[PDB]
Amino acid sequence: ETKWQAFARRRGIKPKTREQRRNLQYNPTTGQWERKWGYKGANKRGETDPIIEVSAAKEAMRPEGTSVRGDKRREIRARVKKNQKQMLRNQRIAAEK
Amino acid sequence: GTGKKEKNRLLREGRTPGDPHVKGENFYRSAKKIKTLNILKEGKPIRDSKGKIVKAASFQSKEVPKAVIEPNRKWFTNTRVISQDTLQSFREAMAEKQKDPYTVLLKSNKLPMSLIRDGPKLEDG
Amino acid sequence: PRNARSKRALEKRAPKIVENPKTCLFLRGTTCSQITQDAMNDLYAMRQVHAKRFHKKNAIHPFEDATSLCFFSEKNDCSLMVFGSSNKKRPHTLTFVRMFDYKVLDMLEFYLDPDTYRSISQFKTSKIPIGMRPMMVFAGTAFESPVPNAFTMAKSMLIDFFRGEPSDKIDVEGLRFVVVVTADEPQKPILRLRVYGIRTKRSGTRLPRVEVEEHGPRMDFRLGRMREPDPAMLKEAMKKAKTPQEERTKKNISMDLLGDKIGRIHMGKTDLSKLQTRKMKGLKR
Amino acid sequence: RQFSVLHKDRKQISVGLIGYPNVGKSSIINALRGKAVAKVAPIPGETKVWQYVTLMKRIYLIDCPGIVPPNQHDTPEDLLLRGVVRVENVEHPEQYIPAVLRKVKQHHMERTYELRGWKDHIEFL
Amino acid sequence: MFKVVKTGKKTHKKGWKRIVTKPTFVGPDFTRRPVKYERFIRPMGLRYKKANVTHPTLNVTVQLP
RNA sequence: GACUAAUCGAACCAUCUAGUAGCUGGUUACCGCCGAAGUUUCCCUCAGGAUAGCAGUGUCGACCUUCAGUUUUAUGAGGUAA
RNA sequence: AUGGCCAGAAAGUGGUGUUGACGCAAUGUGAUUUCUGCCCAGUGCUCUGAAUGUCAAAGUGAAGAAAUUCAACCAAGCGCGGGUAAACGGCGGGAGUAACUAUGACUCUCUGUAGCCAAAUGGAUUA
RNA sequence: GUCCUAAGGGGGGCUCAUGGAGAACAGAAAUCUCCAGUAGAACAAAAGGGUAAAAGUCCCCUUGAUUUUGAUUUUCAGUGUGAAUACAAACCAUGAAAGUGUGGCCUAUCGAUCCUUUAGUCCCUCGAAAUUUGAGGCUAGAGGUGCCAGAAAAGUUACCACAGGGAUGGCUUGUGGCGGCCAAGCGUUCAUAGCGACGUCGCUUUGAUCCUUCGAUGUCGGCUCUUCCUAUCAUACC
Ligand SMILES: Nc1nc2c(ncn2[C@@H]2O[C@H](COP(=O)(O)OP(=O)(O)OP(=O)(O)O)[C@@H](O)[C@H]2O)c(=O)[nH]1
Ligand SMILES: [Mg+2]
Ligand SMILES: [Mg+2]
Repeated sequence: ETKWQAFARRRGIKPKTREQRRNLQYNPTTGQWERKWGYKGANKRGETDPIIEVSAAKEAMRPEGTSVRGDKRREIRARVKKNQKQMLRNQRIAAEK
Repeated sequence: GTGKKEKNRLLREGRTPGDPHVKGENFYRSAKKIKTLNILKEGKPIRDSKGKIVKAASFQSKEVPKAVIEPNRKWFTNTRVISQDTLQSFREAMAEKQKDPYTVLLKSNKLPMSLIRDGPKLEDG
Repeated sequence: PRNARSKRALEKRAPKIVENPKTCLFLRGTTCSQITQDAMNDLYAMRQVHAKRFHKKNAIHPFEDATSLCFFSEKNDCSLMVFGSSNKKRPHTLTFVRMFDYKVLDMLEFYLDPDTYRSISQFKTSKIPIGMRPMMVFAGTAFESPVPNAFTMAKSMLIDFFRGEPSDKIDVEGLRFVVVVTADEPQKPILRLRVYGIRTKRSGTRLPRVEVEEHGPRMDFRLGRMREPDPAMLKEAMKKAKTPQEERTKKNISMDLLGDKIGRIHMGKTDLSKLQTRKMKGLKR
Repeated sequence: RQFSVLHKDRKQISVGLIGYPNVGKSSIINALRGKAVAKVAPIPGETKVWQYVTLMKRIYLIDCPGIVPPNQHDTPEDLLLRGVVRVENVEHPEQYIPAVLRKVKQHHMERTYELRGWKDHIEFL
Repeated sequence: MFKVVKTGKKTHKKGWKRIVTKPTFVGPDFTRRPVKYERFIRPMGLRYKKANVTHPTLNVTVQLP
């Protein structure tokens, strides 16, 4: 059992159903079905949109050279790195056991 | 001994440190028991000083959802199929089906009983 | 496993409840005689579908070190091996190797008689089709030893060699070739391997009259050196996995002929001899 | 308990008691519990509402009011002799005495009431 | 969808039970939960088992379970 | 949870004590000059906050620069009618 | 009985007690009649049983120039290992077979128009 | 910082790195043709024998982004039409076919103005003086919840009390829903589509059976007495 599996067994966290964990959601504003993740997913919404309204403090704190169009990719990469590091820790513990 | 505190009880039972707990858990109450007994206390909305509901009660959310059905190829297929050999075997099973008072039915098999049960009598038809 | 094909290969090589048919690797040593090469060729012709063949010279002595055998088994996903050798002490030797979890489970040497050996091409007969499983007959008193010895081991490994793919059904046209292994308890006994083709003739009854005719190869062996399994590894090898498609038996739970789940209740004998009826006023004299 | 083992997948089993009035449903519940948990009276209709009694941790018992399925072949005399109605609220109870005298043997009546020599029900009364 | 079912003898009533006000399908071998642990009440008068189903190609309406 | 001087899920008397309340009620002459406002922006919310904006009194500075919820001209969007 | 149950700020203090198991104190049930479903051993009760496994203060030993640090030692209790008020609890049985014994796992199987037996009665349908 | 009808699957065609010989610019290095080329390229892994009419590279078809069923395996389920999971079958994609292949991979969370830790030589101070330990400040480093510490302050009041705040509508009535067809007409007549009253057609016992009554959160009454409405049971007329 991994760390998450042990925690879910202790806390009584039931696994999500296959209909619940689908990569599909209904966007009301566009009135169209879109994916939560993947190619053209909702987690990268607005990266290709023509108009992006930004906050003056946000480009004030933004470093030179970087733009607002890559912040979502940056945050996704950070989440991927964290999940991968936890997965590698679980694999190392399982190999030790 | 060790102590009647909840921290001492957790250390004695060897729980994982830092694990979240539901409010009201003690020696006599588990998490699922606390949830079951809190179900009986559920049902009252959250109101302000003037009596206006600011947070609704459980399953009284008042919010209108978006009731939409996605296009899917699974809607236009056959969910349940049966073969002619299996149908004939089930017809034979219904043929020498017999009754026994000391056997009870626990779970019925979902079958197309219109294609398995024998037809009505000639005089009735 | 980034590539989907590599993922498929690792999934195929992963342990399963229902195992894949075993793969046999045919290889030879640095010095291997032509008779031994012909014997390996005949065995590969019999088992060509689930076998791989090496074509180089390997400086391996299996009874001294088998690290190279373990490496080859891990790399090729092969659980059976036929290893050819030739020597002054051992002129024509077939080393049958059976392995478990990419480690050597057990090994047995066969010494082939060079004078009585006939290949498949030496018989002008119709041969077995490619991939067809032959029937098996093991004859003699050498295979009924109560203590596990060389002949029982040879029977087991020849069965694993000639199993093929397990199947629930067989066509009656797949009963045309039989492999007969004969050996007797006794100076060393001779294990005789023969293959016959089966023809059927009228006998005037329901059951056909079977006549056999030799197919090849003709092999005579003397059972040689030994490596028996460790008891613990043998126990883990002979453990049998349970298929999900067989139901765990529960008491008083069954399935009837219509597929309904049926529970059985047990009332017991009715004993009213300990019941005292009411002493009503109307029943008193 | 066998039924509970057969339905061990559930949290418990429920056993509802049905029948005519005054057959002994509440008495059976009290006898199985070993404690007077349901009201018992010889008058019909003592149990007016359904009642849950926790027999074991996985067994519940449901007491139900007595029912009478309607039938055109059933007479008020038959219903009264089966015990549906209270005899205090019926009109002319002497007309049902011949049914009782037919149902009961004569010597049983004589030994019950220490009286003999009547010709019919009105003389007996 | 749900209405609050009031339980208790006091003037202040407990309100944890929810009754479904729309037709429901409960399926085969249905045994109702006991009242102490029955939160969602699906009444017997609102249960349906059959529906009038129309086939768009054949233009035939058949009552199906 | 009854009784304990008409006082009881903790009697009565005096004091700390003018205890605390964000809640309720009330908050005393006249005239004159100005005179309002409801996500603007940020923060975990309800039992949340600042903050922009709008105002009045004084001043001071050359009350210097002029600016403007408007039109026109040039050019965008709407090329849409015609 | 240098004891139980109490009380007191304490006391060379008081009560039970001018008392001693046919007594005192604390409980549950509640006349009489009826009456103790079967089976244990999880929580709990207690054990004149092994251990130092957890292990405070004091005490012991070493280093340093000392403050100090590190080690053992560590009573009761807990824990471990036993017998139960078997109270709560849980609880279809009956035979086996085999794993050896700890967890068993597997196989088979369950369906008298007023009597008999009990020290007159067979009762709570209690005056 | 960009770009992509995503990857994958099936089928078909072709052969790669390099060397030599040649071709205006073109000259070591651009593109083209031939020959020789066991893979010495590419793709995956870490061969001591991976792959050559392919596992490489380009075309065609699917891209539907995680299908359905299960009395079966494992786990769970106070929301038990079971859910997740494994296996099997069906389906699907592709190909002429033999066949091949898919129907996911993972993970408790919180702080970074935080936690743990190292060094200061020529840093400063310990305020009666100095030295050696020690301690504080300041500065400069290192790592990131396996070895970076930690993250357990519940109920009840029908025994009660206090300070306050409260207590859809010119609606409705007598004729069902869904789906198809017809249709006077409205439109349209460089598109012949779209609405459509009136209807109609399908689903919802030879006078039977009586052995299928299907859930109180929402509460009404009774007496006495007066008047109004008509949507008329009776009396009057038709
Ligand atoms: N002799 C005898 N009498 C019984 C027995 N069981 C019940 N009775 C009597 O029958 C009467 C009926 O008892 P109930 O428990 O009220 O039965 P019921 O059918 O539930 O009656 P309702 O409450 O009206 O529904 C009781 O008064 C008992 O005296 C029995 O086993 N033996
Ligand atoms: Mg009764
Ligand atoms: Mg009753």
